[PDB]
Amino acid sequence: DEPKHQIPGNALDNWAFLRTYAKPLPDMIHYYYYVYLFGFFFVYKVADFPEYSPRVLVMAALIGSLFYVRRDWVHREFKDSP
Amino acid sequence: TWPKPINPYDVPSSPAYHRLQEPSYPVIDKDPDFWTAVSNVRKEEWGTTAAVAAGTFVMGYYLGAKGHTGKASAYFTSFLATKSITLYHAYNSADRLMGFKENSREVVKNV
Amino acid sequence: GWEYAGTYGALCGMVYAIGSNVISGRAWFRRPWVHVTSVTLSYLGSKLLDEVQDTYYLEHLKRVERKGLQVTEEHKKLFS
Amino acid sequence: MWENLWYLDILINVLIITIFGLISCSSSATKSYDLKGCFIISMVGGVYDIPSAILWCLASLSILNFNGFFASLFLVFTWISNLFAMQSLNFLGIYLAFEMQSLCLLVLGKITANENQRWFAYRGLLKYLVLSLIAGSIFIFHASSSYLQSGVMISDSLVTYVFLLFKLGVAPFHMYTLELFSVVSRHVAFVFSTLPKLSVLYLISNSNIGSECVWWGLISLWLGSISQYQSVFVRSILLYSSVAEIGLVLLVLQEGFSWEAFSWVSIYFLSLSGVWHANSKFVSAISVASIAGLPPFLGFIGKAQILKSLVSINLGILIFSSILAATISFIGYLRLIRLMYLVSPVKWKNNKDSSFINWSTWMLTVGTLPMVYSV
Amino acid sequence: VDSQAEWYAEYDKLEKARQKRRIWKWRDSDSRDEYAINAEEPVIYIR
Amino acid sequence: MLLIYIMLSNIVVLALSVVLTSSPFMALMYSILLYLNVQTILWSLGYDFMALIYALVYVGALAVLFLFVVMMVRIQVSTLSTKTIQSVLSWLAIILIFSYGDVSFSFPCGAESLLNFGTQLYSSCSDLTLLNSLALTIALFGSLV
Amino acid sequence: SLLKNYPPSYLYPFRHPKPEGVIEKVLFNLGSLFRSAGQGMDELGSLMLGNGGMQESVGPN
Amino acid sequence: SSANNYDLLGQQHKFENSKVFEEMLVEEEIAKDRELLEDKNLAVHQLYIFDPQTQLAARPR
Amino acid sequence: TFNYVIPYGGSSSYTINNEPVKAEEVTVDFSKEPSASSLKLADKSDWIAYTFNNVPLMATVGLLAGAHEAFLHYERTPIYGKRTYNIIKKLAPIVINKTAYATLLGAIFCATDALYENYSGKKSYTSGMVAGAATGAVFAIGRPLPQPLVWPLVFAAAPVIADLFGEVYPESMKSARGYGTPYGFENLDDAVPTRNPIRRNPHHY
Ligand SMILES: CCCCCCCCCCCCCCCCCC(=O)OC[C@H](COP(=O)([O-])OCC(O)COP(=O)([O-])OC[C@@H](COC(=O)CCCCCCCCCCCCCCCCC)OC(=O)CCCCCCCCCCCCCCCCC)OC(=O)CCCCCCCCCCCCCCCCC
Ligand SMILES: CCCCCCCCCCCCCCCCCC(=O)OC[C@H](COP(=O)([O-])OCC(O)COP(=O)([O-])OC[C@@H](COC(=O)CCCCCCCCCCCCCCCCC)OC(=O)CCCCCCCCCCCCCCCCC)OC(=O)CCCCCCCCCCCCCCCCC
Ligand SMILES: CCCCCCCCCCCCCCCCCC(=O)OC[C@H](COP(=O)([O-])OCC(O)COP(=O)([O-])OC[C@@H](COC(=O)CCCCCCCCCCCCCCCCC)OC(=O)CCCCCCCCCCCCCCCCC)OC(=O)CCCCCCCCCCCCCCCCC
Ligand SMILES: CCCCCCCCCCCCCCCCCC(=O)O[C@@H](COC(=O)CCCCCCCCCCCCCCC)COP(=O)(O)OCC[N+](C)(C)C
Ligand SMILES: CCCCCCCCCCCCCCCCCC(=O)O[C@@H](COC(=O)CCCCCCCCCCCCCCC)COP(=O)(O)OCC[N+](C)(C)C
Ligand SMILES: CCCCCCCCCCCCCCCCCC(=O)O[C@@H](COC(=O)CCCCCCCCCCCCCCC)COP(=O)(O)OCC[N+](C)(C)C
Ligand SMILES: CCCCCCCCCCCCCCCCCCCC(=O)O[C@H](COC(=O)CCCCCCCCCCCCCC)COP(=O)(O)OCCN
Repeated sequence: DEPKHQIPGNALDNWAFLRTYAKPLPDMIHYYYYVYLFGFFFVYKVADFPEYSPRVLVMAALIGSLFYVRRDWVHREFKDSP
Repeated sequence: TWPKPINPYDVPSSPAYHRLQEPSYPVIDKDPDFWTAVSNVRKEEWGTTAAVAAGTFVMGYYLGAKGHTGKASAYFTSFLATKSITLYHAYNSADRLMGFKENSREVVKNV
Repeated sequence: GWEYAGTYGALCGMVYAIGSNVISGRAWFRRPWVHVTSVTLSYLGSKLLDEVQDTYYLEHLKRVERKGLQVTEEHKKLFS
Repeated sequence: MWENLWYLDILINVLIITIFGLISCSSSATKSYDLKGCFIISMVGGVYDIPSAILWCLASLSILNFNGFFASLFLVFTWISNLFAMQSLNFLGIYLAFEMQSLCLLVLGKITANENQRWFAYRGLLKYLVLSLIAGSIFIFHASSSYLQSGVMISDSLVTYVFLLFKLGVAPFHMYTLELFSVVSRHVAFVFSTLPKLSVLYLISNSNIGSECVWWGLISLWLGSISQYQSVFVRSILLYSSVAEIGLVLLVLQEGFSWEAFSWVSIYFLSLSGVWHANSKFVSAISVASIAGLPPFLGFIGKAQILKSLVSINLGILIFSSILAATISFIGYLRLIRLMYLVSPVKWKNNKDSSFINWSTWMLTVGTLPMVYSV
Repeated sequence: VDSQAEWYAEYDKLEKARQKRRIWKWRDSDSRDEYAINAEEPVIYIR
Repeated sequence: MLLIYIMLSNIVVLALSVVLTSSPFMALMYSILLYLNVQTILWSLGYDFMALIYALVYVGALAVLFLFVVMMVRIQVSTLSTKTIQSVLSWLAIILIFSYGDVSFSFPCGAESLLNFGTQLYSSCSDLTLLNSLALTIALFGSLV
Repeated sequence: SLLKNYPPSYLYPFRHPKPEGVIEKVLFNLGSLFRSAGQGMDELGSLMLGNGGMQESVGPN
Repeated sequence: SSANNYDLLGQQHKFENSKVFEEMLVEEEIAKDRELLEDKNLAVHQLYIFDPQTQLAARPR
Repeated sequence: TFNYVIPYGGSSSYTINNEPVKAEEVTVDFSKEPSASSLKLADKSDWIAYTFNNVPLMATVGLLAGAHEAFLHYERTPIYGKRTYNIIKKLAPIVINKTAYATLLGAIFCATDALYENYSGKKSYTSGMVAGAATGAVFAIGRPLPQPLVWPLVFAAAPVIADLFGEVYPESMKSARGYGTPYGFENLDDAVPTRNPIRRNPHHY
C-alpha cells in the first residue's frame, strides 16, 4: 500500500456528474457550415472596418476569450426547457 | 454601331500559348516545321537521347521484372523517354531557328 | 562554396549506412555494399549541392548589381 | 505551335501510360513499379524552375507510397492541378486548378478506404465536399461581381485572398482538414496536407495576393496551439500543428518572404513524412522533434527561417504570440514523445514499406549543416 | 604558430561572411506580376 | 419587358420552393422548373446555345442522376411539418438583408455566336477545353470505381 | 482457372524456364558470371575467417 | 481425448512438413499475394474474383 | 573584451556626434501612413466621442460570443419533437446579455482610459493600467475571493502588453535596416545600395 491523493467527492456522485456528458451528440458539420459561411462574410467585411488602436484590439481579444464558452460546457449543461 | 461582317471560312484564330519575346538572334526560319527542327538537332543532343533511351531500357526492365513483365516495361519506358527528350530537343532547336536562342552553329551549318 | 562538403558528404553517407542498419535491428557492419553506395552518393550529392548554392549566389549577385547595389571588386570576389 | 508542344507532351505522356496500365493490368503486378517510374519520368517534363522542381520531388516521393495504378494516376492528376495552379493568371485558372485538385482529393480519399472504414471515411469526404462547395460558390459569386464591376479578371483581389485562405486552411477555414484527414488513410492525409500548400504559396507570392490584416495568422497560431494542447487524439495533434504553422507562414508570406516559405514547405514535408508513416519509434521521434523545431534536425532550419523573417518585419505582437504559441505546441509534441517511450509498452504493425522514410530521416539529421547558410 | 596571422585571418573570414550575408539580404520582390520593381531584369514570358 | 420581369421575379419563388418543401423528390421537381426559368432568363440576355447547355447538362442529365439517387436512398421524411409562421418570416428577412442595396447595372442584351465561341474554345482558349476534359476524366474514373 | 496467359515467371517462381529471348540469354550469362565471381569472393573471405571458414552443408536425414 | 487430439495434431504437422520445396515456395507466393490483394479497391479486383486458397482468377467480376 | 581584467562592452562619447548618413541614395517607401480614420478613432480628446467610436469592436465581439452560445443551444434542441417553449425567447437573452456585458466592459475601459489621459494630460502606461483595473473590478463585482485580485491584474496587464508590443516596440526598432551597412556602423566597407529593397507593394485589401 502507498500514500495516494485524496479524491474530493463521493464515488457515485462523481460518476453521476460524469454521466451528464452522455447525451445525444450533434454532428459537427452543422456548426462548421455556419462558421464557414459567416466567417467568409466576416473576412469580406473586415477589410472595410476602421483601423482600431492596438490597446482596443487587445482588450477586445481579452473580452472574447473570457466570453467564449467551450462546446463541452454547453453540452453538459444543456436542458430542453423554457 | 453596325455588326462587322465575318467570313466564316477565314475567322481570325491563334494558338493558345505565345512567347512574348522579340528575336535576339537572326531568324533562320520564322515558322519551322517539326522536320526542320528535328533536322537541326545537335549531335550531342542525339547522344543524350540515346543515353537516356538505354538507361530507361535498363530501369524499365529492372522495375518490370518485379511484376513479371520486364520486356514490355523496358520497351514502353524506352519509347516514352526517347519521345519526351526528342520533343524537348526539337523545341530547343526550333527556338534556335526562330532566333530566340543562340544559333551561331545553326546559321553556319545551313547558311 | 563550402570547402568541407566532400568530407561531410562521405561521413553522412556512413551515417546513412549505419543508421539504416541500426533502425532495422541489424548491426552497423551488416550489408557492406550499402556502405560504399551510400558514401559515394552522399559525397556526390553534397558536392552538387555546393555548386548549386554557388550558382544561385552568383545569379543573386548579378541581380543585385542590375538593381543598383554598388558592389565593389572585393564584394564581387566574395561570390566565387 | 512549339510553345504548345511543351504542355501537349504531358497529356500525351499521361494518356499513353494510362492506356498501357489498363492494357497490362494483372494480378501478377499489383504494385506497378514500372508505371510508377514512367509517371516519375513524365513529371520531369513539367519542371521549369526551382518551385516546379520541388513540386516534382514531392510528387515523386508521394507516388512511391501509393499502391496500384489507379492511385498513382490520381496523384499525377493532383500534380497537373498543382502545376496549373502555380501558373494561373486570373480567376479561371485559380478556380479550375483548385477544383480539379479537390476532385482528386475526393477520389483518392474514397479509393483508399476499406469496407469497414466506409461509414466514417465517406462522412468525412461528404463534409469536405459540402464545405468546399461553400468556398467555391462564394468565390465564384464574388469573382463575378468583381468581373462585372472592373471588366477584367485580375488575380489581385480580396476574393482570391479569402479563397486561398480557405485552401491553406488558416483562421476559421481549417475545420475541413480536421474532419477529412482524421478519417482518411495516413498517406493521403500526409500528401494532401503538404503538397497542395506549395502551389498556393507560389500563387500568393507571384500574384501579389497579400493583405494588411494579421488577424487570420494570429488566430490560426493561437487556435492551433491551444487545440493541439487540448486534443486527446494523436491525429488531431498533428493536424492542428499544421494549422498553427501555416498561420505563421501565411503571416510571413504576406510580407514578401517567398524564399523562406518555399524552404519551409520542403523541410515540413520531410519532417512530416516519418511521423505520418509511423513504423519505427525512433523515426517517429526524430520526425516529432523536427516538427517541434529542435536544433539538431532540419526542422530547426525551417522554423528558423520563419522566425528570422518575423523579426525583420518588427511586429511585436506577432513575436510574443509566436513564442507563447510555440511553447504550447511544444507541450503537445512532448505529449507525443511521452506516448511512445514513457507511457506503456508500444507494439506497432510491421509495415516494412519505408520507401523514402529512411532517406527522409537521414535528410533531416544530415541536412542541418549544409542548409545553415540560409539562417 | 603565428597567433597574429591566425587572428587576422579569422576576423577577415567573419567580416567577409557578414558582408556576403548583407549583400544576400538585399532582395527585391521576385513576383512575375511585379514588372515595375524588376524592370531591368531579362525575363521571357510564355503565356 | 413584362415577360422578362416575370421570369426574374419567378426565379426567387422557384428557389424558395425548393428549400421550403419537405419532400426530396418534390424539391428536385422545383429545381427542374428553376432550371427552365434560368434557360428563359438566358434567352432574354441573348444567349441561345448557352441556355441550351444549361437545360441539357442539368435538366437532361443531372436531374436524372438526382432522381436515381433519391429512389435508391428513399427515407421517410414526412415526420412533421415545422413551417411555423415565425420560421418563414425569419428566413425571408435573412434573404432580404443579404439581397439588398447591392450595386445594380443596366440590363444588357448581347448577341452571341457559336462560330466565335467554337473558334476561341479550340484555338486561343484550348488550354481550358483540355483541362475541363481532364476534370471529366477524373470524375469518370473516380465515380465508376 | 479462368486465364491461361499467366507469365511463366509467375507460374514457376522457384525456377524460371530456359531463357528464350536475347535479353534473357544475356541476363543468364551475366548471372553465371556473377555467381562465379561471388563464389570466388566467398572463398577469399572464408580464408580470412580462419579454421572452419563458417562453411555450411546439408545435414543428414 | 489427449491421445486423439495428439493424433490429429500429428496429422496436421505431417501434412505441413511433407510438402516439397517448390510447393512451399509457391504457397509463400500465394500468401504474399493474399496480403497484397487484401485491398479491395485495386483495379485487378474489378476485373476478376480470385480463388481464396490459391489467388488465381476464378471468374470475371 | 573576453578577458577578466577590464569591463566588457564599450563606451561611446556623448560630446562627439556622427552626422546622419542616408541608408540609400533614393528611398522608396512601401509602407502607407496611418489613415485619417485611424487618427479620428485614436483621438481621445472628447471621452464620449472616443467611447462611442471604439465600442463597435466590443459590441461585435459580444455578438459573436452570444451567437456562438446561442447556436450551441439551438443545435442541441430537437426539430423532430415539438417544443412547448419558444426557442427565440430562450435564445434571445443569451445573445442580448452577452452583447450588453461586452459593450459595458469596453465602454468602462475606453471611458476610464480617456478620462485619465485628459486629467493627467500625458499619454502613459498608467492610463491603460487604471482602465484595465477598473474594468476588472467591474467584472469581479460578486465573484469569490481570488477573482477580485486576479481580474484587475489581468485586465490592467492587457493594455501594458498592447503598449509595449504595439507602440514602443516598432518605434524603438525603426532605424534597423538589414541591408547595406549596419545602422550604427557606416564606416565599415559594406555594399551600399542605390535604392532600398522593395519586398512588396503597398497593400490595398
Ligand atoms: C452562428 C454560428 C455560431 C458561430 C458564431 C460566429 C461564427 C463565426 C463567424 C466569424 C468567425 C471568425 C472569427 C471568430 C473567432 C475566430 C476563431 C474561429 O473562427 O475558429 C473556428 C472556431 C471553431 O474551430 P475548431 O477548430 O473546430 O475549434 C477549436 C477549439 O478547440 C474548439 O474547442 P473548444 O471550444 O472546446 O476549446 C476552446 C479553446 C480553444 O482555444 C481558443 O479559443 C484559442 C483562441 C485564443 C486567442 C485567439 C487569437 C486572439 C487574436 C485575435 C485577433 C484580433 C485581436 C488582435 C490583437 C489581439 C492579440 C492577441 O479555448 C478554451 O479552452 C476556452 C478559453 C477561451 C480562450 C482561451 C484563452 C484564455 C486567455 C484569457 C486569460 C484570462 C485567464 C486568466 C485567469 C486564468 C487562471 C489561471 O469557431 C468559433 O469558435 C467561432 C465562434 C466565435 C466566438 C469567438 C469569440 C470572440 C471572437 C473574436 C475574439 C478573438 C479571440 C478568440 C476567442 C475564441 C475563438 C475560438
Ligand atoms: C550529405 C549532405 C546532404 C546534401 C545532399 C545529400 C545527397 C542526397 C542524396 C544522396 C543519397 C544518399 C543516401 C541514399 C543511399 C542509396 C541507398 C543505398 O545505399 O543502396 C541501397 C541498396 C540497398 O540494398 P539492400 O539493403 O541489400 O536491399 C536491396 C535488396 O537486396 C533488394 O534486392 P533487389 O532484387 O532489388 O536487387 C537489386 C539490387 C540490389 O541487390 C543487392 O544489393 C545485393 C548485393 C549486390 C552485390 C554485392 C555488391 C558487390 C560489390 C559491392 C562492394 C562492397 C564492398 C564491401 C566488401 C568488399 C568486398 C571485396 O542489385 C544491385 O546491386 C544493382 C546495382 C548493380 C551492382 C551489383 C554489383 C555488380 C558487381 C560489382 C560491381 C563492381 C565490382 C567492383 C568491386 C567489387 C567488390 C569491391 O543498395 C544497393 O542496391 C547496392 C547498389 C550497388 C551495389 C554496390 C555496387 C558498388 C560498386 C562496387 C564497389 C566499387 C567502388 C564503387 C565506386 C565505383 C562504382 C562502380
Ligand atoms: C546541373 C546544373 C544545376 C545548377 C543550377 C540549376 C539550374 C540549371 C538547371 C539544370 C538542371 C539541374 C537540376 C538542378 C536544379 C533544378 C532546376 C531546374 O531544372 O530548372 C531550372 C532552370 C531555370 O530556372 P532557374 O535556374 O531556377 O532560374 C529561374 C529564375 O531565376 C527564377 O527561378 P528561382 O526560383 O530559382 O529564382 C531565384 C530564387 C532563389 O532560389 C534558390 O536559391 C534555389 C536554391 C537551390 C536549392 C536546391 C533545392 C531545390 C530542390 C529541387 C531539387 C532538384 C530536383 C531536380 C528536378 C529536375 C531534374 C532535372 O529566388 C527566390 O527567392 C525564389 C525562391 C526559390 C525557392 C527557395 C529555395 C528553397 C528550396 C528548398 C530548399 C529547402 C531545403 C530542403 C532540403 C535541403 C537539404 C539539403 O530551368 C532549366 O534550365 C530547364 C529545365 C529543364 C528540366 C528538365 C528538362 C530536361 C529533360 C526534358 C524532358 C524530360 C523527360 C525525359 C526524362 C529524362 C530523364 C529520364
Ligand atoms: C554489364 C554490361 C552488360 C550487362 C548485361 C545486361 C544487358 C541486357 C540489356 C538490358 C536488359 C536489362 C539489364 C538488366 C538489369 C535489371 C534486369 C533484372 O531485373 O534482373 C533480373 C531480376 O532482377 C534482379 O536480379 C536485380 C538485378 C539488378 C541489376 C543487376 C545487374 C547489374 C548490371 C546489369 C545492367 C548493367 C548495365 C546494362 C546495360 C547498360 C530480371 O529477371 P527476369 O525478368 O526473370 O529475367 C531473367 C531471364 N531468365 C530468368 C529467363 C533467364
Ligand atoms: C541535393 C539533394 C538534396 C535535396 C533533396 C531533394 C533532392 C532529392 C535528391 C535525392 C532523392 C532521393 C530520394 C530517395 C528515395 C528512396 C528510394 C525509394 O524510395 O525506393 C523505393 C521505391 O519504391 C517504388 O515504389 C519503386 C517505384 C519507382 C522506382 C523508382 C522510379 C525511378 C524513376 C526514374 C527516376 C529518375 C529521375 C528522372 C530524371 C531526374 C523502394 O522502397 P520500398 O521497396 O517500397 O520499401 C522499402 C522497404 N524497406 C526499406 C523497409 C526494405
Ligand atoms: C498540360 C497542358 C494542358 C493544356 C494544354 C493546352 C496547350 C496544348 C494545346 C494544343 C493541343 C494540340 C493542338 C496541336 C498542338 C500544336 C499545333 C500543331 O502542331 O499543329 C500544327 C499543324 O502542322 C502540322 O504539322 C500538320 C501535321 C500535324 C500532325 C500531328 C501533330 C499534332 C499532333 C497532336 C496530337 C493529337 C493526336 C491524338 C492525341 C494522342 C500547327 O498548326 P498550323 O501551323 O496552323 O497548320 C499548318 C499550316 N502551316 C504550317 C502551313 C502554317
Ligand atoms: C511580460 C510583461 C508583462 C508584465 C508582467 C508583470 C507581472 C504581471 C502582473 C500584472 C500587473 C499588471 C502589469 C504591470 C507591469 C508593469 C510594471 C509596473 C511598473 C509601473 O507601474 O510603471 C509604469 C511603467 O511600467 C511599464 O508599464 C513598463 C514595464 C514593462 C513590464 C515589465 C517588463 C518585464 C517584466 C517581465 C518579467 C518576467 C516575464 C514573465 C511574465 C508607469 O509608467 P508611466 O510612463 O505611466 O509613468 C507614470 C507617469 N504618468
